[PDB]
Amino acid sequence: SKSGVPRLLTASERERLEPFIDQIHYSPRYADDEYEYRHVMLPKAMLKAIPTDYFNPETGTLRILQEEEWRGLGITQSLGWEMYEVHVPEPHILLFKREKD
Amino acid sequence: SKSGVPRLLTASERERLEPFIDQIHYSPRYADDEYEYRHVMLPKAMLKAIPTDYFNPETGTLRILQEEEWRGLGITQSLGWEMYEVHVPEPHILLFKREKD
Repeated sequence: SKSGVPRLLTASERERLEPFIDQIHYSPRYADDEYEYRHVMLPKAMLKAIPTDYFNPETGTLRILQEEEWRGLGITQSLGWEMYEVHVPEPHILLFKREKD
Repeated sequence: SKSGVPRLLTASERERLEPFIDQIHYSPRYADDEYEYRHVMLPKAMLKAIPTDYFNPETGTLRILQEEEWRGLGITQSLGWEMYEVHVPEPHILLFKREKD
Protein backbone atom coordinates (compact mmCIF):
# COMPACT_ATOMS: atom_id res chain seq x y z
CA SER A 1 0.00 0.00 0.00
CA LYS A 2 1.24 3.48 -0.91
CA SER A 3 0.16 6.57 1.03
CA GLY A 4 0.38 10.33 0.59
CA VAL A 5 3.36 12.27 1.94
CA PRO A 6 2.79 15.23 4.31
CA ARG A 7 3.38 18.49 2.43
CA LEU A 8 3.00 22.22 3.16
CA LEU A 9 0.86 24.57 1.06
CA THR A 10 2.44 26.97 -1.42
CA ALA A 11 1.67 30.70 -1.40
CA SER A 12 -0.89 30.42 -4.21
CA GLU A 13 -2.61 27.41 -2.64
CA ARG A 14 -2.91 29.16 0.72
CA GLU A 15 -4.12 32.38 -0.91
CA ARG A 16 -7.01 30.39 -2.41
CA LEU A 17 -8.31 29.51 1.06
CA GLU A 18 -8.66 33.15 2.18
CA PRO A 19 -12.39 33.61 1.44
CA PHE A 20 -13.28 30.63 3.67
CA ILE A 21 -11.08 31.09 6.75
CA ASP A 22 -13.48 33.35 8.68
CA GLN A 23 -16.28 30.86 8.12
CA ILE A 24 -14.64 27.94 9.92
CA HIS A 25 -16.62 26.78 12.96
CA TYR A 26 -15.03 25.46 16.17
CA SER A 27 -17.18 23.32 18.43
CA PRO A 28 -17.12 23.59 22.19
CA ARG A 29 -14.83 21.07 23.88
CA TYR A 30 -16.14 17.85 25.42
CA ALA A 31 -14.15 15.20 27.25
CA ASP A 32 -13.81 11.81 28.87
CA ASP A 33 -11.34 10.36 31.37
CA GLU A 34 -8.06 11.05 29.60
CA TYR A 35 -8.88 13.19 26.56
CA GLU A 36 -10.41 16.42 25.46
CA TYR A 37 -12.17 16.51 22.10
CA ARG A 38 -13.64 18.98 19.64
CA HIS A 39 -14.59 18.95 15.98
CA VAL A 40 -13.99 21.62 13.33
CA MET A 41 -16.53 22.25 10.56
CA LEU A 42 -15.24 23.74 7.32
CA PRO A 43 -17.60 25.40 4.86
CA LYS A 44 -18.33 22.78 2.18
CA ALA A 45 -17.17 25.19 -0.55
CA MET A 46 -13.70 25.15 1.02
CA LEU A 47 -13.13 21.47 0.22
CA LYS A 48 -13.06 22.22 -3.53
CA ALA A 49 -10.18 24.65 -2.88
CA ILE A 50 -8.02 22.27 -0.86
CA PRO A 51 -5.25 20.40 -2.78
CA THR A 52 -6.33 16.92 -3.90
CA ASP A 53 -3.29 15.30 -2.24
CA TYR A 54 -4.71 16.30 1.16
CA PHE A 55 -7.55 13.82 0.64
CA ASN A 56 -7.59 10.11 1.17
CA PRO A 57 -8.94 8.66 -2.10
CA GLU A 58 -10.13 5.50 -0.35
CA THR A 59 -12.19 7.30 2.29
CA GLY A 60 -13.11 10.50 0.47
CA THR A 61 -12.18 12.38 3.63
CA LEU A 62 -9.03 14.37 4.44
CA ARG A 63 -6.07 12.24 5.43
CA ILE A 64 -4.72 12.60 8.97
CA LEU A 65 -2.94 15.92 8.85
CA GLN A 66 0.08 16.80 10.95
CA GLU A 67 -0.11 19.99 13.05
CA GLU A 68 1.75 22.12 10.47
CA GLU A 69 -0.66 20.87 7.83
CA TRP A 70 -3.95 21.69 9.52
CA ARG A 71 -2.70 25.03 10.89
CA GLY A 72 -1.53 25.69 7.34
CA LEU A 73 -5.13 25.30 6.14
CA GLY A 74 -6.17 28.24 8.29
CA ILE A 75 -7.42 26.15 11.22
CA THR A 76 -6.46 27.87 14.48
CA GLN A 77 -6.65 26.18 17.88
CA SER A 78 -4.65 26.20 21.10
CA LEU A 79 -1.82 23.75 21.81
CA GLY A 80 -2.02 19.96 22.15
CA TRP A 81 -4.68 19.10 19.59
CA GLU A 82 -4.11 16.17 17.25
CA MET A 83 -6.29 15.20 14.32
CA TYR A 84 -7.84 11.74 14.47
CA GLU A 85 -10.27 9.65 12.48
CA VAL A 86 -13.06 7.19 13.17
CA HIS A 87 -12.29 3.68 12.00
CA VAL A 88 -15.09 1.90 10.14
CA PRO A 89 -14.94 -1.90 9.95
CA GLU A 90 -14.50 -3.63 6.57
CA PRO A 91 -17.80 -4.89 5.03
CA HIS A 92 -17.30 -8.45 6.27
CA ILE A 93 -17.23 -7.37 9.93
CA LEU A 94 -20.54 -6.74 11.69
CA LEU A 95 -20.95 -5.03 15.06
CA PHE A 96 -23.54 -5.97 17.68
CA LYS A 97 -24.35 -4.77 21.16
CA ARG A 98 -26.92 -5.40 23.87
CA GLU A 99 -27.93 -3.67 27.09
CA LYS A 100 -26.47 -5.07 30.29
CA ASP A 101 -28.88 -5.97 33.11
CA SER B 1 -33.43 10.17 0.46
CA LYS B 2 -34.69 6.67 -0.31
CA SER B 3 -33.55 3.63 1.66
CA GLY B 4 -33.78 -0.15 1.33
CA VAL B 5 -36.71 -2.04 2.82
CA PRO B 6 -36.05 -4.95 5.24
CA ARG B 7 -36.71 -8.25 3.48
CA LEU B 8 -36.31 -11.97 4.28
CA LEU B 9 -34.23 -14.37 2.17
CA THR B 10 -35.90 -16.83 -0.19
CA ALA B 11 -35.13 -20.56 -0.12
CA SER B 12 -32.67 -20.35 -3.02
CA GLU B 13 -30.90 -17.30 -1.58
CA ARG B 14 -30.48 -18.97 1.80
CA GLU B 15 -29.32 -22.22 0.21
CA ARG B 16 -26.49 -20.27 -1.43
CA LEU B 17 -25.07 -19.31 1.97
CA GLU B 18 -24.68 -22.92 3.16
CA PRO B 19 -20.98 -23.40 2.31
CA PHE B 20 -20.01 -20.36 4.43
CA ILE B 21 -22.10 -20.75 7.59
CA ASP B 22 -19.64 -22.96 9.49
CA GLN B 23 -16.86 -20.48 8.77
CA ILE B 24 -18.43 -17.52 10.56
CA HIS B 25 -16.34 -16.29 13.49
CA TYR B 26 -17.82 -14.88 16.72
CA SER B 27 -15.59 -12.69 18.85
CA PRO B 28 -15.52 -12.86 22.61
CA ARG B 29 -17.75 -10.31 24.32
CA TYR B 30 -16.39 -7.05 25.73
CA ALA B 31 -18.32 -4.35 27.57
CA ASP B 32 -18.59 -0.92 29.11
CA ASP B 33 -20.97 0.59 31.67
CA GLU B 34 -24.31 -0.14 30.03
CA TYR B 35 -23.61 -2.36 27.02
CA GLU B 36 -22.11 -5.61 25.94
CA TYR B 37 -20.47 -5.79 22.53
CA ARG B 38 -19.09 -8.32 20.08
CA HIS B 39 -18.27 -8.39 16.39
CA VAL B 40 -18.96 -11.12 13.82
CA MET B 41 -16.53 -11.82 10.99
CA LEU B 42 -17.93 -13.39 7.83
CA PRO B 43 -15.65 -15.11 5.33
CA LYS B 44 -15.02 -12.56 2.56
CA ALA B 45 -16.27 -15.03 -0.07
CA MET B 46 -19.69 -14.96 1.62
CA LEU B 47 -20.29 -11.29 0.76
CA LYS B 48 -20.49 -12.13 -2.97
CA ALA B 49 -23.34 -14.55 -2.16
CA ILE B 50 -25.43 -12.11 -0.12
CA PRO B 51 -28.27 -10.30 -1.99
CA THR B 52 -27.23 -6.84 -3.23
CA ASP B 53 -30.21 -5.18 -1.51
CA TYR B 54 -28.67 -6.10 1.86
CA PHE B 55 -25.86 -3.63 1.18
CA ASN B 56 -25.80 0.09 1.62
CA PRO B 57 -24.56 1.45 -1.74
CA GLU B 58 -23.31 4.66 -0.10
CA THR B 59 -21.16 2.92 2.51
CA GLY B 60 -20.30 -0.32 0.73
CA THR B 61 -21.12 -2.13 3.96
CA LEU B 62 -24.24 -4.09 4.94
CA ARG B 63 -27.17 -1.93 5.98
CA ILE B 64 -28.39 -2.21 9.57
CA LEU B 65 -30.17 -5.53 9.60
CA GLN B 66 -33.11 -6.35 11.83
CA GLU B 67 -32.85 -9.49 13.99
CA GLU B 68 -34.80 -11.68 11.54
CA GLU B 69 -32.48 -10.50 8.78
CA TRP B 70 -29.13 -11.28 10.38
CA ARG B 71 -30.33 -14.58 11.87
CA GLY B 72 -31.62 -15.33 8.38
CA LEU B 73 -28.07 -14.97 7.05
CA GLY B 74 -26.95 -17.86 9.24
CA ILE B 75 -25.60 -15.69 12.06
CA THR B 76 -26.44 -17.34 15.39
CA GLN B 77 -26.13 -15.56 18.74
CA SER B 78 -28.02 -15.50 22.03
CA LEU B 79 -30.83 -13.03 22.78
CA GLY B 80 -30.61 -9.23 23.02
CA TRP B 81 -28.04 -8.44 20.34
CA GLU B 82 -28.70 -5.57 17.96
CA MET B 83 -26.63 -4.67 14.93
CA TYR B 84 -25.07 -1.21 14.94
CA GLU B 85 -22.72 0.83 12.81
CA VAL B 86 -19.91 3.30 13.34
CA HIS B 87 -20.71 6.78 12.11
CA VAL B 88 -17.98 8.51 10.11
CA PRO B 89 -18.14 12.31 9.83
CA GLU B 90 -18.70 13.95 6.43
CA PRO B 91 -15.46 15.17 4.74
CA HIS B 92 -15.92 18.77 5.91
CA ILE B 93 -15.85 17.77 9.60
CA LEU B 94 -12.49 17.19 11.25
CA LEU B 95 -11.96 15.57 14.64
CA PHE B 96 -9.28 16.57 17.14
CA LYS B 97 -8.34 15.46 20.63
CA ARG B 98 -5.68 16.15 23.23
CA GLU B 99 -4.55 14.50 26.45
CA LYS B 100 -5.90 15.98 29.67
CA ASP B 101 -3.39 16.95 32.37
